[PDB]
Amino acid sequence: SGLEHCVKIIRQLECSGHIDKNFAQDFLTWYSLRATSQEIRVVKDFIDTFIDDPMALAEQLIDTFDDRVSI
Repeated sequence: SGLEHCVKIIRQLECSGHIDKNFAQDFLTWYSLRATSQEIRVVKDFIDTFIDDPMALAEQLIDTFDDRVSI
């Protein structure tokens, strides 16, 4: 599922150190509970587009979603 895939990549980014623990946890909480269906589609598109570049993915996820994710 979309969530399983999202968790796998987010854990990878955290383990690689491209995102921190707090962002990883906030992001997954947000993605699974608060993200609209349209936002979920955007996350999936980001993940697909940046598949070859985890650092770029991380930076884009932070830039785009940090405000919505962190509270």
